[PDB]
Amino acid sequence: GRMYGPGKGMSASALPWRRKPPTWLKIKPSDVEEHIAKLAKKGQTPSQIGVTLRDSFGVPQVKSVTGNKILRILKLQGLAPELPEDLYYLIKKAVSVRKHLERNRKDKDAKFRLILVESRIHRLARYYKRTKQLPATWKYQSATASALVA
Amino acid sequence: VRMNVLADCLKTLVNAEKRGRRQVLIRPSSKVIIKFLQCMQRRGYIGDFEIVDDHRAGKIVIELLGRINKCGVISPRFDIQVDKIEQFCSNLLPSRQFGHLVLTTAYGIMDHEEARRKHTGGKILGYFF
Amino acid sequence: PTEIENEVAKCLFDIETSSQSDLKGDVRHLVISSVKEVEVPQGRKKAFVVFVPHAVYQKTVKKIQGRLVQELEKKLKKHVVLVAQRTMLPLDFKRKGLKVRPRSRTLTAVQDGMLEDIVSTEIVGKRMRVRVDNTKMLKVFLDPRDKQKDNIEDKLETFAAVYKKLTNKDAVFSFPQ
Amino acid sequence: EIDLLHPDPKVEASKHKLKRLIPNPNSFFMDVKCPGCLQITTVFSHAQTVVLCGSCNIMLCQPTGGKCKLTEGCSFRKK
Amino acid sequence: VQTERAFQKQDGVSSLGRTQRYWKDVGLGFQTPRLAKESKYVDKKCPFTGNVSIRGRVIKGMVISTKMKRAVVIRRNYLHFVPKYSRFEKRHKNVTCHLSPCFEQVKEGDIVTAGQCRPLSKTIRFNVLKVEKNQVFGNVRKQFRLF
RNA sequence: AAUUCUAGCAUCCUUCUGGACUUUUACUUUGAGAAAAUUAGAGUGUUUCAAGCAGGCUUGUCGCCUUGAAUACUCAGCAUGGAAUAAUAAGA
RNA sequence: ACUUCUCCUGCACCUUAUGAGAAACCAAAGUCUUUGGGUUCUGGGGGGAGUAUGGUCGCAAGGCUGAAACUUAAAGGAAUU
Repeated sequence: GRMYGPGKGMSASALPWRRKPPTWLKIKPSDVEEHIAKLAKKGQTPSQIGVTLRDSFGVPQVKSVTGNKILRILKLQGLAPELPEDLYYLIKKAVSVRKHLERNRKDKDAKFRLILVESRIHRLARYYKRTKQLPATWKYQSATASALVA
Repeated sequence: VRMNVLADCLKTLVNAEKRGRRQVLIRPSSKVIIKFLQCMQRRGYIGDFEIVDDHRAGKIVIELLGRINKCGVISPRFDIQVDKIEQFCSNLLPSRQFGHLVLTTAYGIMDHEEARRKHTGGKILGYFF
Repeated sequence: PTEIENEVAKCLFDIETSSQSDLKGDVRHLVISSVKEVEVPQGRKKAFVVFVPHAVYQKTVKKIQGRLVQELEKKLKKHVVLVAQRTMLPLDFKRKGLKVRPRSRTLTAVQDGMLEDIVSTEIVGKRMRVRVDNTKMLKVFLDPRDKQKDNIEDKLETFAAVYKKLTNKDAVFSFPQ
Repeated sequence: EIDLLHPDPKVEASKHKLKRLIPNPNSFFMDVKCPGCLQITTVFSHAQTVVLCGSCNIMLCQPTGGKCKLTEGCSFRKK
Repeated sequence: VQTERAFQKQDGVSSLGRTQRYWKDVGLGFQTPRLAKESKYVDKKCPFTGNVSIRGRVIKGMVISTKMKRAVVIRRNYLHFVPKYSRFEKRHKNVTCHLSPCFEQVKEGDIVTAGQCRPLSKTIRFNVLKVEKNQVFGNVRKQFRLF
């Protein structure tokens, strides 16, 4: 039932049975890895690469074509982000709400939602420190959060 | 969310037993369930079952007969000490003659009848009768 | 050695010189490791199983696969099915060093690597049965499209024999209606 | 009276994605032919972005809820 | 090095040996570390360097602070059975414990094995034998490991 | 032939002549050591019995039964066989 | 926009149960003597009493926590005439 809301939604991508598809496809393992390193250099997140691939170009999935996932390829090349994308987009959301909330102080609903996103940042950071995807002793501060994004 | 995989499937089984279905599917399937269903199948409580190999946990579809009155599960998985297998089934099973406790042991998953003669206790898993 | 490995090795440099030979040049890269004389029950002919070094079997030899199998079938009679030598790794593994034991090397992944390789069509779906006798009859539903060669219907029997000789496990194939 | 092992093609087509016996996607890919260019482009059925041509950008399809609309008379062949 | 008011000297080495260093082999299947032999530190209370037998028990556990000088404190964790309810219960005891300066960089939340010896001060009975580096994240006293 | 346990062969260690390695425990099994009295309990007509630890044969005398008074029971700790289950470790 | 049909996600509704309940009723109050999926909080006849005293929050009004002596054979629930 999600997490924070009461909503209980079943919507998801359901991946196919066969692997290394498709028979119709060709190109190469090598040429796809060049395209990913090109678009990462353009400045584009691991989610946004695989959207750009399956939409315009071929490849349904990169894990089908190459052995590796997209973030595995970026981290091998050394064109990976500093912090992971889900933690990035939660912090950027929290900074956006703090601009709104210190303009409009009487908005109680915005004050409620800022607790929920910043609570999620703290617990999701505690994951990423355990897996060593973040430097040790890395912590969220609402003073220094805005410069940390961009 | 979904702590015991075996605990869901035996409730799914025993419901659709009492309704009186010919066959039922269960989900998400495991290595423990196929071994638990295997030691029902020896004693003659269910027929055949397939286990579809979807690229996931998988689905187990069992043919069944009108034979199980009930099967259940003992969470928490208590420890028992060969002395105390007799004390459990006096409390738990409907009679001394028929029924089975079933309990994981370092010589594989097995019934309490097999656990007596091999002479090793373990952790209790469930039961059926 | 052995006798059958020489017989299969004799056939390969005949495939080189066949006036033109479409795939003769390509094979030179190809090399063979070992064989196994497997006979299907009530089999019309014994079917040779040819093992392949893994490096050779990747980019170098699986590019065609199908064309090569039909040539050795008409040349040598019999049937033939062509697989990679996967090393395996025993559970004790930690002894004698090593740490990760990557799961490509483990026993489930090797035996899955057999099936993809032996049928050679691909598999639409895979399913296993557990009988009241208590023997696990596996099933491997091949794709109904592209049935192609009549031999596939005859060769559908011998995969049960080939799978049983390697892994000691019962497998039944067939095509879904 | 029931067959969970061998379900019908008609009924399992109607069901949701994940509730089927083997789950697989009801989306697909398309070789699209825009009117001016002789070139062809491999385009996903549900496209979230406005897809441009192989040279001098026309426009193949605009994104919607589910399946993207294709721009005027232009043919498409499923893979 | 001579920090203190009295002359710190290693007993075992005589005044004739003034180059020579004494090092004990503690036994019980525990190897002598190399930094005991090579370095020039004293320690009276070290197993490997000075007069103290190790004898009786051996205790593994998690280090929870290293603040006081030449000594640590090691959180042991264990389950306690409660026979009515047929069910376990997480308890702990903080054993305070000596350690020797052969072991460089003993971080908080490290694993450490420690043998019993004669009472060196009031709180400490045990002396260290061997350490292992591992990271622990957040609080150390939360971290339950049974050993 | 069922029911136990165990060696091989499908590519399975070795340093030696039983122990070293297999991440670590829990768990279970067998074993050690743990006072008796009490408690259960073997044997025995205290006249029965609660008890008690005695007795029983026999004109034989260095009396005999090479006389009995068994045995179990007593979380944590020490040790050990083991393929599951569950923690935990890691990620040449 | 409307018609026909399928899919999930909502607030509900009708019908029915060899499912449950003391009954009223209930797709949950079902799968519970054929008793163990995970977990938080609360209750132990009726008064005395949400009172007394102590604590703590409050500008106050009061909130949260919260007894005893003595008292009593019935209080209480759902249906029937």
